[PDB]
Formats: sequence, structure tokens, C-alpha cells
Amino acid sequence: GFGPAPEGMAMWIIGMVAAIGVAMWIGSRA
Amino acid sequence: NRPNMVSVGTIVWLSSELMFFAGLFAMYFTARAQAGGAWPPEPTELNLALAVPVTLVLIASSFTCQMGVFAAERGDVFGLRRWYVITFLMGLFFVLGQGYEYIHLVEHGTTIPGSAYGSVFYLATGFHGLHVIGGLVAFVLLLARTKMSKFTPAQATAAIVVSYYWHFVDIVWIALFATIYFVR
Amino acid sequence: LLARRPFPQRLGPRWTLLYKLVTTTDHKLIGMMYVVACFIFFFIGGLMALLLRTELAVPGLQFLSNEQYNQLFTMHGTVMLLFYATPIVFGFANLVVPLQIGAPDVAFPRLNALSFWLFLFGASIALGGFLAPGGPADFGWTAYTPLSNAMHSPGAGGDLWIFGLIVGGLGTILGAVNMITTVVCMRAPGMIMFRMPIFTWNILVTSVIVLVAFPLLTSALFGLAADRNLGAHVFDPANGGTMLWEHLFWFFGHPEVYIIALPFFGIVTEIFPVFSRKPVFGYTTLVYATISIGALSIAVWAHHLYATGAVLLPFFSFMTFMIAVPTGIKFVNWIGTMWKGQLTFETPMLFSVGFLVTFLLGGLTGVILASPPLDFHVTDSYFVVAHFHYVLFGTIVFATYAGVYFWFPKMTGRLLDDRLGKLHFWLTLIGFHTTFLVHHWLGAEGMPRRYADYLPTDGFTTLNIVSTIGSFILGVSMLPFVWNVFKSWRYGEPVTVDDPWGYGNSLEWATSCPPPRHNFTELPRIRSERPAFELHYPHMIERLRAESHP
Amino acid sequence: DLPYGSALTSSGRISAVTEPGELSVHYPFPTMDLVVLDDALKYGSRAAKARFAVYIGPLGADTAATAREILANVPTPENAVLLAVSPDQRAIEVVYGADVKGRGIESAAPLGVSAAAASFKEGNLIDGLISAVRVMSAGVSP
Amino acid sequence: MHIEARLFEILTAFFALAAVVYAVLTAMFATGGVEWAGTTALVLTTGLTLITGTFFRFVARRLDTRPEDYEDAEISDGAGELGFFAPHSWWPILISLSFSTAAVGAALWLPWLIAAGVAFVITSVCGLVFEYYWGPEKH
Amino acid sequence: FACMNDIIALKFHISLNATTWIGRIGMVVLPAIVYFVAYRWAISLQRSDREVLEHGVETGIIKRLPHGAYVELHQPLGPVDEHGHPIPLEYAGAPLPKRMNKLGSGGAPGT
Amino acid sequence: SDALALGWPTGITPEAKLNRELWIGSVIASFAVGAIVWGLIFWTSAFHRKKATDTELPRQFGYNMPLELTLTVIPFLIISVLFYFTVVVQERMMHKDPNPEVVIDVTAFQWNWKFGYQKIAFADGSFDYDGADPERKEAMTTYLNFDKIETLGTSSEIPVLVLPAGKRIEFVLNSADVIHGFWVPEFLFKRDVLPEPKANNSDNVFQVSEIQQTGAFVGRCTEMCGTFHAMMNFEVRVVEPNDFKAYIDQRNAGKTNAEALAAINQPPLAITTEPFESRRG
Amino acid sequence: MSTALTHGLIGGVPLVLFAVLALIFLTRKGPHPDTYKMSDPWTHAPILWAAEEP
Ligand SMILES: CCCCCCCCCCCCCCCCCC(=O)OC[C@H](COP(=O)([O-])OCC(O)COP(=O)([O-])OC[C@@H](COC(=O)CCCCCCCCCCCCCCCCC)OC(=O)CCCCCCCCCCCCCCCCC)OC(=O)CCCCCCCCCCCCCCCCC
Ligand code: HAS
Ligand code: HAS
Ligand SMILES: [Cu+2]
Ligand SMILES: [Cu+2]
Ligand SMILES: [Cu+2]
Repeated sequence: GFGPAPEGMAMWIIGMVAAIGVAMWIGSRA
Repeated sequence: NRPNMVSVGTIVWLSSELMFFAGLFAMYFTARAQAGGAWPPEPTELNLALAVPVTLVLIASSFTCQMGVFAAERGDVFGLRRWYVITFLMGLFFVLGQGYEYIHLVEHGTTIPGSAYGSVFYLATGFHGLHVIGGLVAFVLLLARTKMSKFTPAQATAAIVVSYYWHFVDIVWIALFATIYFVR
Repeated sequence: LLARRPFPQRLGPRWTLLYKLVTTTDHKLIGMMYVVACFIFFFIGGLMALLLRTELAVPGLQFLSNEQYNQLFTMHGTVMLLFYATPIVFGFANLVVPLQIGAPDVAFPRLNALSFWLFLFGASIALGGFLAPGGPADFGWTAYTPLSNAMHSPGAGGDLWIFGLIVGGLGTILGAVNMITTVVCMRAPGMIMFRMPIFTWNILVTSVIVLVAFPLLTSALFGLAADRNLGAHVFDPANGGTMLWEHLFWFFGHPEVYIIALPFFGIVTEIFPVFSRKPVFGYTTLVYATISIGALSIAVWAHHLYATGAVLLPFFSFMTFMIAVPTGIKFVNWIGTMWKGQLTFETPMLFSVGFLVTFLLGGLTGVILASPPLDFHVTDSYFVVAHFHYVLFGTIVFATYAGVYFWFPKMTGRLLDDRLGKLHFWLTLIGFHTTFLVHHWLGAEGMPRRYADYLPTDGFTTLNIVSTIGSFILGVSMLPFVWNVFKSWRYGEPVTVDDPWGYGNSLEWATSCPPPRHNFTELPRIRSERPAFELHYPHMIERLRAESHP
Repeated sequence: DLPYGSALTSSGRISAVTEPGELSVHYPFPTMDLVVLDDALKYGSRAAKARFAVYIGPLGADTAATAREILANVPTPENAVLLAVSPDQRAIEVVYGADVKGRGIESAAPLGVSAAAASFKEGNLIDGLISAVRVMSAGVSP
Repeated sequence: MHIEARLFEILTAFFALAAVVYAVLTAMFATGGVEWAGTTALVLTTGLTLITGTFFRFVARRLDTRPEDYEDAEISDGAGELGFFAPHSWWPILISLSFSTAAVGAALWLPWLIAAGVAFVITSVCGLVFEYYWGPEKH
Repeated sequence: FACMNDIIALKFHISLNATTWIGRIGMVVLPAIVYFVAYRWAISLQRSDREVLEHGVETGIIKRLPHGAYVELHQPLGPVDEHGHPIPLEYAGAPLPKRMNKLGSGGAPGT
Repeated sequence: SDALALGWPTGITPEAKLNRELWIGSVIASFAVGAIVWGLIFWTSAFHRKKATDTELPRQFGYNMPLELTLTVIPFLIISVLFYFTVVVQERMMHKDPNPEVVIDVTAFQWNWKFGYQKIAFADGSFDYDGADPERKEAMTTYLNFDKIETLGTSSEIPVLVLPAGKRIEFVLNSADVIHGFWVPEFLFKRDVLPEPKANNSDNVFQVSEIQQTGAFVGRCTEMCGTFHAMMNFEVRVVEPNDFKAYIDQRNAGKTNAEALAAINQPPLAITTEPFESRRG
Repeated sequence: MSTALTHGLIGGVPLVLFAVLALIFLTRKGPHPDTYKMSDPWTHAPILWAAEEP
């Protein structure tokens, strides 16, 4: 249940979604 | 002079979910007749308290869900928004109430393994509960959608059909509560 | 004068389609995606039948294992019914039903596209169980619950089969919400509930039956997944259970059987007045025959349960003989609309006459199986496997190809070929009556279905080879149909003509081929059962009303 | 007048019908010799920015003056390069569209006739029209 | 809208008759009691055609004869606007991927992939529902 | 994903031998059939940007005309002709709007 | 006679011989009507479009209300002369009798048919074995019927069941694991065995009136069991009533079917079926 | 009979039966009209074939 494979899943769909999804809220679309 | 398509297509679909609870009642009534020599709960006891108060909340949710959809037809976006927070917080009291009924019956009685009654009690009231949680999500996806446009008649007509789903959830739970608590 | 390009453009440009397959709500394109992405599964399911027929040629386990066989007819029955035959219903519905009424699209266009992609991902989950070590579903396509436990069928793959039929099983329910509320709400001004073609009634009536059958399956499969992934005493044999599934599967089972049959009665009703130059004989009586099949199909679920102990046999006997009456009314309306008219055997008409010959023996042996003492000998034999191909390969092969060859120059604007299309028919009906006609004899003498080996002391060898000779003729017969479509998709005879078959009798033949993005540049004055016969022929309108009613 | 099966709709879209065995367009050339003639015309009108058009019809009047009326039926008779052929008369005639005169049509149109008259005699009609448009488009430049 | 509601009331009068006959005959002739698993599916399939059937009565009494019901109505009668239709959307490909990856997780029984699949369902249904109601970006 | 095939074999129930052969055959195949589908996704996005300049933003509203003739009521995003067709704009690398709510046709919900 | 019955074996019980009398009611009903409909579809192949009625469309008739009433009742009366014979015949079957004259448990376990004998009382009243021990049944804490003259039938023994050929026979149909099927094809009859038949509202049992032939016949399994579903063959033997009394008296002392069938000078292995090579190895 | 008379004829008869029907149906003079020879007075129609590229 541990190891670096659930680290990678819980990074891209939690940490980088909430880092891109914040960047899409701060920045604009042009 | 037109029959309101999106309000037609829901009730055509809400007739399907009644057949979803035709295969969930049929699991209950055949695990009651061909298996119940005694009463169907043999080591468990169903308390009507904590079950009769949380089913009076869904009755008083479909009153407030219908008194909010009266404000959709008038044009009050804020009358729609107030009563669907009354309806949302009372529907969330039901899931938090029915979820506490499970903890009273797991750590004291039977779960899905072990008893044939605990596998028809936790699926009839389990897939109903997912239709309440999936019904409370539609009260988030509608009130957050009243914040994005000018409250068109298409914003009101989608508030008709989320109300139609919540009356269906309330009617099915009347058919559940008057079967798995009173026709024991 | 009137400058035109010599031959129409064969393909499109570079990438005119790849994003039009992702972002689409066009029902004419979603129907062409149902049609193409079901003959993927007519081959994946079909190649399993040619591997399930070479083991039965020589009496012994020649090359397959014993358990590799039992997961073939499982994934042959699942893919050919639930992954081919149910979405080709809503393939011909998306091509044709918003054309046959004066409608721009379906009622909910994003549930039309979502119903396609729940199918295309729900199907590849279930047949994605071949990647598993134990292979896919080892039980039947019926999946009887002492066999479908977690210790009698322990491997996963039988768990993907359950969740391949609830994703796609949600696809047909959301696809039947469209097909009712398109018919109810979006007819043309002048189109009433009657004077509307029989194919739209069949898509209307079976969309009611989809909402009765398919939720009752989805409710049963979530109870089968709690029986396996959790530990639940639903479907456990000491609680009812092993006949709870018999009353939950077949209450889905025969209504899903009749949403395979009835929409391709509608294709068949559409074709006969086109090639026989005279209307649908008994138009209103075919409407009251489709409804009464759709009502009686739901109350007969337990004629599939005769041998398994005790059901109420005289109830499901007589109610099952009562489907022979309206299905027999629909035949006498089919010979009746074929009767006095001059009769041209083009390839849509040719395939619909092979429909009437094969489906007759499929219905004759049906009422044979409906009587329980006649069923007490053959109820899990190859007399049944002969029965549901004469009744099934007629509506789902001879009546889809009747519909593919009839609306190919309306969806693409190219006439699909007829000399090569007569080659494709006569490879099939010569082949199909070689394969399954001997199963009537071989199944009624002691060869039960779902067997892998059959012991050469038995007298089964010289009739199982006759089917295997015949079955590869059905495998060869796909070659002049795929080559017919592949050559005539982009090459092939252009149709600069809004109705290629002469006597169109519907609103789809009052528009261009292919129609525009919203189906209609005009509408005719809809004042009869067939608009494009009173359009294109004004000198018959005083004769449709007079010379009817003998 | 109208034919046997067509009908005039609510607007002027004449909706036609054809008997179920017969075809819709009766071009008397084989199908794989119309496909080769398209990408002679379509790629000839793409590389050279003109519009190549091919006419096969009777020029019953004077030949040099009748094909100007054919040129006006092309949707843009400025970049249009019309090739008229009368198979009854030996009357092949190229008509440029009075805008490709600045680019190289004067050294291509007598080359477009002789390369299509040598492929009519001891041959068929569609051999020349293919081998004219792909010849007189290399001489035309944007 | 008379003979769209009559289409379901005919189906109700059979199913509510076929559920009474089956629950009476199995009460007196089957080997045990009332055969519950099949009589529930017929008492609730006359609930399908009664929710739907007795709803179109209230859209047959409230609503007058629209030109999809009049016998000889010319084509220039309902010449107004039909309504909104989504011309294109890449959200139904994402909801089907999201519901399939919540159903692979219920098939392989991975509770971390059910919950990641359900969260994909909501954000892809939040996409498709909110799609034609956003407004521009306010910067 | 081929370095975690001790987890795909155990949790996704496929095999330990079949995951390397979908990683060996797929190492040649899958970069070759993503080159095709993305060279043809990109051009098919380009043609979507040209159906919104030549015709306009596809508004959903249909409007059956008085002789049949279902139409779509495009919003032209530019000047108009005396005839109902719009003048075609020129592409300029800038992202084009495809939806009418994004052009401010939604409005304000009331403050 | 033999061709009109599409391959049915001649029944050996008088209840199965009533099926084959009703199965050639395919002639009166199916092949009669199935030649009328062929006699109209192949009659409209002499109605082509010839080049004389080319500019003349036909009579265009659509509604003939006497014809959808005559050709509705005529398909209705044929299924009204059925649901009489197929009610009488299934009432001739499904029939019980308080002197069953042998009772045989069949107990279809996972893949090889463990038979067994219960009480037996001939019409002469001469044999009267009556053996089914309840003390063995009380070792399981059920629905199964255990007894002491059981025929096990392991994976290479292919269980042969022996029953007399002039007497009434009762088959109590149980299953240990999965729903299997019990089909001697010569008994033109089949019932699926269930795990718990009295808990599934099933009927669990059937009876044949007598057997009218001697010899030995095949038995197969029909409803799907799993992997070796094609390997579950059993094989009844209809011995004489006097040779059956000498079968049990050799078996009650305790022997096997390789020895008990040898003492009544009959081939001990199954003669109409045999074990499979694909399963033994 | 043996494994040669089956598999040499299970794959043989579907090719012989395909070769018989291909000779009957693929040589039936299809509905496309014949090629226009030059010794023929051009009784068809005027034909204009403008390309649609620019
Ligand atoms: C959970 C895992 C992930 C965790 C990460 C969480 C954070 C990720 C997103 C962060 C968002 C930015 C935060 C600030 C923005 C605030 C909104 C605002 O004011 O302006 C609107 C803002 C305006 O943007 P703009 O710059 O002005 O211009 C946009 C234009 O107007 C119009 O623009 P448009 O036309 O182009 O389209 C707009 C929209 C396109 O439209 C949409 O799609 C809307 C999406 C709605 C989001 C729904 C909720 C998100 C998560 C759902 C989880 C449900 C629980 C499931 C649990 C299962 C248990 C069994 O596109 C976006 O906004 C980009 C959003 C990117 C997120 C997509 C998620 C992808 C993967 C989802 C998996 C989630 C992880 C699961 C892991 C396992 C489970 C734990 O728009 C938004 O950004 C909306 C974002 C919606 C997120 C709101 C919720 C915050 C998340 C925290 C949740 C915890 C609180 C809830 C409990 C407390 C109760 C009181
Ligand atoms: C395309 C899909 C299908 C259609 C349509 C269909 C029609 C019928 N079926 Fe079926 N079917 C059964 C009975 C009928 C009956 C009575 C009809 C009817 O709808 C047939 C329609 C009748 C006609 C079209 C004839 C009318 C024509 C005229 C001219 C009227 C007068 C003629 C008469 C009265 C006949 C004269 C003969 C007499 C004996 C009176 C039974 C058993 O009673 C079983 C289970 C066997 C078992 O025990 O497992 C069964 C099994 C299946 C299975 C497989 C399930 C499995 O594997 O377990 C499938 C897929 C299937 C599909 C289909 N089936 N059927
Ligand atoms: C509409 C539905 C159905 C069709 C069509 C159908 C076709 C056939 N069937 Fe069947 N069927 C049987 C024989 C055949 C034969 C010979 C054909 C023929 O039509 C054969 C059709 C074959 C093809 C059409 C193959 C063409 C493809 C070729 C020549 C090459 C493809 C190449 C590639 C590369 C694939 C392309 C891949 C891509 C991804 C593009 C047999 C016995 O030999 C059994 C019982 C097994 C047993 O013992 O119980 C059986 C069982 C069933 C069952 C019961 C399932 C069960 O018991 O669990 C159903 C429901 C059913 C339906 C259907 N069946 N069939
Ligand atoms: Cu049935
Ligand atoms: Cu068995
Ligand atoms: Cu078996």
C-alpha cells in the first residue's frame, strides 16, 4: 500500500491538479 | 404550448430508477419469505427512534424543495437559493442520520457478511443512500450554476427537474420505511 | 451549364474527422459510429464462434483447453447480444429516427454522445477480461449465481463482466431517454402520433422496454458484485438466491430479447413498401402489434425457467403462446404489403425476404419451446441454440444488412454495390442454413449446449462437421461485405438524387443524401402516413385515399 | 418541364428520385478514370492558382465563339481555364479567363491542345483530358 | 398530447392486471407462497408506466393542441425557435471515461480507484452541466 | 508504467509476463500510433478554428424557418454583408471563442 | 413417424412416450403453418416487375379489416388447441404416488454424479430394503440425503446407476455446489438439480411410471456447472426385476459396481459412455 | 473421417462455394454504363467539370 508508485499517483492528481488549477485561477487565458 | 422537453426526459428517466428499486425490493422479499421462519431480524433490533425522526426530515425536505421550486417559476433566484440550502442541509442531516444508524447496527449487530438480513438491509438502504448523496450533489451543481448566468427560464427549468429527483428519493424512502420498519 | 465536379471527394482532407469524433452531437455521425464500432464487435464475437466451432468438428479437445472453451461462448454470447445487438438498435435509431420525424437532432444531444461512449468503454472493460490470468467470464452469458460466486468462479474477469454490463447498461437507458423524448416532443408540424413510420414506433416501444429491462439487470448485477467483492447473502442458495437470479436475469432477459427483435421489424416494415410499390398493409394493426408484443414480452420472463424446479408453468405457458399472435399478425401484414405490388429484388429487399424465411423457423421453434413438455427434453440442448439463431440471425443480420444496404446512400451519398451485395447474401443464406439447421436434429437427440467435447462413440460427429463446414461460409461471407463498404465508402456510385430507391415513403427520403447538418432544407406537407410518396408523386394522392380498403 | 419523379419543394430545391436498379449520374467513363481526372483538376487548381474546367459538349455554332458562353458558367470566370472538347467535330479549344493572361498561359494553351489531340486519336477521350490538365498546369504559375 | 399519454395508460392497464393475476395465481398454485421476486417486478413495472403515464395527462390537460398533434397543419405553423442544442462538446467522452474508471475500481475492488473514479465523475459532470453557463473571465 | 508492472500484475490482475510484452511491443507501436492521432488531432483543431471564422460561433438555437429549413443562427464575430453571410475573418494565432456564454451573452445573476 | 419427429429418441417410460406423441404435433401445427407462409413468400416470386406494368403503380391497398380478424383468430385457435395438450401432458407428468417402488437420490456434486438408494417397496411386497441412515446425515451441521448403497463415481469410474425395468422409480434431485442438470435423454424429460430445492421453492423430485425397455442408456448434465461440464456423464441400466434383487443382495454385503454388476453377468463398466482422456491425465 | 478429411474440407468447401458464387455474381454487367468510344456520335449530354479548389 506504500512505495513510490502511490506517491506518483497522489502527486499528479492531487498536488499538480491543485497547482495547475490554482494557476488557472490566478492567471488568464489568452 | 410546448411540453417542456427537459422536464419530460427526467420523468421518463425517473421511471427507470423505480425499476432499479424493483430488483432491490425483490432481494428483500425473497430473503424474507424463503429464509424467515422467525422474524427476519434474528440477532438485531431496529429502533424506530433515530429512524422515524430522520424520515420526517425528508418529508420536510420535499416540502422545502417544493417551496423553493415555486420561487423558480416566479423568477426569484434568491428564493430558489434559500430553500435549496434548507433542502441541502436537511438532506445532509438524513445521510448523517442514516449513516449513524449503520454504526449502531455494525458495532452492535450484523453487517453485510454474517446475516442474510444484513445484506438486504444494507443494499436496499445502501443504494437509496447513494441516490440521496447523488441528489445532494445536484443541489450543489444547481446553486453554483445560478451564480453564472442571469437566471434564465433554462435556469428555472433545471431547478424543476432537480426537484423532481428529490421527490422521487423521498417517495422511495416512504416505500422503504413502510416496508423494512413496519412490515417486519 | 451547371458546373459540377466529376467524381465526389473520396476521403475528406487531412483531419476532418478526428476531433469531430470527440466533440460531436450530430446524431447522423453518432449513428455511423455505432454502426462501425459494432462490427468491430461482430468480428471479435464472431471469431470466437469460429474457434468454438473447430473444437466441435473433430471429437476431442484438439487445440483449446477445456476452460478456454467455456470463456469463449461466454464472450461470444455477451459480445453478440449486449455489445453488438443492443447498440445497433440505437445505431439505426440515431441515423434514422430524427430524420423520419421532422427533427433537427435528438432531444438531449449530449446524452446521445454519452450513450455511445458508455457503450464503447463498457464493452472493452468486459472483453478486457482476456488479459487476466484466469481469463474472462467462465460461466454462461446468463451467469447463474451458485456458479457466479467468489469461490466457484474465483478469478477476476468475471468481475469485469459484471462491470462491463452496468457501464454499457447505463448507456442504453440514457439512450432510451432520447428516443422517447425525441418522438414525444420533436415531430414535424403536421406529423401526429400516427401517420408516423413503423420504425419510429418500434424505437419508441423498445425504449419503454429498455427502461423496464436494463435497470432490473443493473440492480441485479450490483447485487452480484456485493455477493463477490463484498460478502453478501443476496443470491446465496439458502435464501432463495439461486432462483432469485433466475427471476432477476430473465426479467431483464426476455425484454432485452425483444428490444433486439422489434426495432429490426421496423427496418423491415420500412423496406417492403419501397420495393413493392404499395403501402404498409395494415399500418395501424402493425402499431397495435408492436405495442402488444412490448406488453406481453415483460410478463413471460419465466419460460426460460421450465426445467429449474418449480415456477408457475401454466402462467408462463399461455402468456408465451400469446406472443405468437401479434408476431403472426406482423407476418400477414408483411406478405400483405408484398402481395399485389410489382416486386424488385434489390439488395435491401433481397435481405428482407431472407429475413422472412429464417425468422419463421425461429418463431416456429419458439412456440415449440414454449410448451413445457416439449421443452422438458430440449431446454438446455442444441435445439435451443438452433432456435435463437433462426430467430436472431434473422433480425440482427438479415435485417441489419437490409437496413445497411437501404440507408447507405442516405448516410454517405454513395450507392453500396449490388452485384457484390448479392454475393454477400447468397454466401449467408446458403451458409446459415448449413450451420444451424442440423442443430435442430443434433440437439434433439442428445447434444446439450455449452459442451466442449462430445465423445466419438456418440453419433454427433457427422452433423457437427456439417455445421463447421457451414460456419466458415458465414466467416467468408463477411469478406464481400467489408470489401463492399470499404470500396463504396469513398469510391462507388454517387447519388446526386434525394431518394435512390424510387419510392421512399418517409421524411428521410425527402432530403438530400447526405442530409445537411440539421437534416432538412425544406419539409413537405406532411398529411399522410408516407410523405415522400405524396411528395415526388402528386398523381397518386387522389389514389392513396380512394383505392385503399378492399 | 419536370421529369417523371422529381418534385419542386417549398424552395427551389428540385428533389429528384431514381428507380431502384438504375443509377443517378450516367457519366460514360469508368469510375477510376474520373478519380484520376479529379486530382488532375483539383491538384492542378491548387499548385497553379487558376481554376481548371473541362467541357465535353457539342459546339453546334461557330467553335471559337460558343465556348465563351461555357466560360461564364464556371463559378469564377477570371481564374478559370476552360478546356472545351467536341467529340463529334475535332474541335478542342482552350479558353482562358482573361485574368491568367499575365501568368504563363500563352505558352501552355497551344501545348495543352497538342498534348490532348495526340491522346484522343488512337485512344479514348478521358486519356487526353487527364493528360491536358496535368500538362497545362505546370506551365501556369501563381 | 392525447395519444402519447394513451400509449402508456394502455401499458399500465396490462401490467397492473398482469401483476394482480400473477400474485393471485402464485398465492394459490405455486409450490410455496406468493412468488415474490417476479411479482415485485410487475408491481413496479406498472409504476414505470404510471409515473410516466399519469404525468403526460397533466401535459395533456394543461397543454393545447400543438402542431405536432393537429391533423392537417401546414408547415408554417410552428415556425418559431426550437430551443438550445449543444453544437459540440468534449465532455461526454470524459464522463464515460470517468464512470468506467469508477467501474474498473468496483470490478477489481480497489477502493482508492473507486474514489478517484467518483471524483472524476463529478468534475466531468460539473463540466457538462456548467458548460453553457460560465461568462467571460473577469481577470 | 512498465517499471511498476509488479503492481499492475498484482492489483490490476493481468500477468507479470504480459505486462512486459505490452511494454515491448508497445514501445514501438504506441509512440507510432500517438504520432498519427496527434498529427490528426492538431489539424482537426485547426479546421475547427476555420469553421468559426468562415461561418461564426455555433449558437445552439435552431429556428425552424416557415418552409421547413432548420438553421443554426451563427454569431458572425465580425462585420456583415448586405446578404446574410458574414465576411470571413483572418486567422491570427489567437484563441477563438466557440461558445456564446463566453462572449458575454450569459449576463449577471443579480448582485 | 421417425422423420417427422426431428430426432427424438423413442421414450422408454410411458410418460416420455407421451411427449413423442405430442412432439409430432409439430406436423399439425409448425410444418403445416410453416409451409403456408413459405407458400406465400415464394408465391410472391411470380409477381416481379415486368416491362408491361411499368408506368402503372398498383392498387395501393392498405387496410383489409376482415383479414386482420380472420388471420388473428386462426393463429389464436392453434395456440388454443395447444395449452390444452401441453397442459394434459405436463399433468400426466409432475405426478406423485405414495408407493414409489424405488427412491434414488442423485446428489449431483461438483462434476461426477454421486448416486444413492433409498426405500424401495415392490408391488409384490417382497424386497423392502429401506436404507437411508440419519446418523450419517447428523454429521453435517443439512439438505443432502445420505445413504449406504451410494454410487460414488470418481473421475475414471463413470457412475452406473442400476434400476429395475418394470417398476415405478423416483429421483430425488439434489446438488452439493452448483445448479447442475439431470438428463437421461431417453427419459424425454429433464430437471435441473439445485443446491437447496425446498429453500428455493422448487419441486426437487420427479417420478416415472415404469420402464418399458431393458438395457442401458446415457445420462448427461445440461445446466452449466463450470470447467468439466462436458465430463459429467452417468449411465443408467434398466436390468430385469429379478436381476435387480440379485444386484442389491450382492451390494448390501459390500462390493463395487465392477463386482456387483459382474455377479449378474452384465458388463461392469459403462457401455454407452466412457471416461475422457482429457480429464484423467 | 480422419483429421485430414475434416480440416482439408472445413477450409475447402467455403472456398469452392465462394468460387462458384463469385463466377456467377461478379460477372453480371453492372449498372455503370460502358466506356465512351470515339466512333459514337455523343448522344449523352453537355458535361461541365469545373474544379472547386480555389
Ligand atoms: C480531489 C483531488 C484533487 C484535489 C485538488 C483540489 C483543487 C483543484 C482545483 C482548484 C480550483 C481553484 C481554487 C480557487 C477557485 C475558487 C472558485 C472561484 O471562486 O472562481 C471560479 C473559478 C474562476 O476561474 P477564472 O480564472 O475566473 O475563469 C474561468 C472562466 O470563468 C471559465 O473557465 P472555463 O470555461 O474554461 O472552465 C472552467 C473549469 C471547467 O469546468 C469544470 O470542470 C468545473 C470543475 C468543478 C470541480 C469540482 C470539485 C473538484 C474536486 C471534486 C472532488 C469530489 C469529492 C470526491 C470524493 C470521493 C469519496 C468516495 O475549468 C477549471 O476551472 C479548472 C479546474 C481544474 C480542476 C479539475 C480537476 C481534475 C481532476 C479531478 C480529481 C480530483 C482529485 C481526486 C483524488 C481522489 C479523491 C480525493 O473557476 C474555477 O476555478 C472553479 C474550480 C472549482 C473548484 C472549487 C472547489 C475547490 C477545491 C477544494 C475542495 C475542498 C472544499 C470543499 C469542502 C468544503 C465545503 C464548504
Ligand atoms: C431475436 C430474439 C428472439 C426472439 C424474437 C425470440 C422469440 C421467441 N422465443 Fe426465444 N426463447 C423461447 C421462446 C421464444 C418464443 C415463444 C418466441 C416468440 O416470440 C416466437 C414468435 C413466433 C412466430 C414469429 C411465429 C408466428 C408466425 C405465424 C404465421 C403465426 C402462426 C404460427 C404459429 C402459431 C406457430 C405454429 C406452431 C405451433 C407449435 C403452434 C424459449 C422458451 O420458451 C427459450 C428458452 C429455451 C430454454 O428452455 O432454455 C428461448 C430462448 C431464447 C434465447 C436464449 C436464452 C438462453 O440461452 O437460455 C434467445 C437469445 C432468444 C431470442 C429470441 N427469442 N430466445
Ligand atoms: C446476433 C448474435 C449471434 C450471432 C451473429 C452468432 C453467430 C454465430 N454463432 Fe452464436 N453460437 C454458436 C455458433 C455461431 C456461429 C457459427 C455463428 C456464425 O455467424 C459465425 C460468425 C463469425 C464471424 C462473423 C467471423 C468473421 C471474422 C473473420 C472471418 C476474421 C476477423 C478478423 C479480425 C482481425 C477481427 C477484427 C478485429 C478488429 C478489432 C477490427 C454456437 C456453436 O457453435 C454456440 C453455442 C456454443 C455452445 O456450445 O454452447 C453459439 C452460442 C451463441 C449464444 C449463446 C451463448 C452461450 O451459450 O453462453 C448466443 C446468444 C449467440 C448469438 C449469436 N451467435 N450464439
Ligand atoms: Cu423469452
Ligand atoms: Cu453438472
Ligand atoms: Cu454439468
